[PDB]
Amino acid sequence: TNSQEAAAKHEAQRLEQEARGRLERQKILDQSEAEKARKELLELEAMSM
Amino acid sequence: AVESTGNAKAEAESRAEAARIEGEGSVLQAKLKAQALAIETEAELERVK
Repeated sequence: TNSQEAAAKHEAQRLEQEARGRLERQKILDQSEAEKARKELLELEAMSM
Repeated sequence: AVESTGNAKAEAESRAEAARIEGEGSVLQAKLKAQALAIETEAELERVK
């Protein structure tokens, strides 16, 4: 049962790992789209200045 | 890139604008200055003659 404990623990740690990496990848995607919108906004801003 | 090129383009075109207005303005003002010096040196040359 202790082996089951370590197994479930390491398993939850694994899903936590995949969840963190996935959500981080999601941050990167949002940062990308935000970078593009920020770029077009920089077009309007540079033209403004 | 778009930001820095944008601001630099703005300041540079500003200098181009000032250079252009200074240009044509220098042309017209130099022309009126030309007529002024002309009539002045003309009457001066007459009375001095």
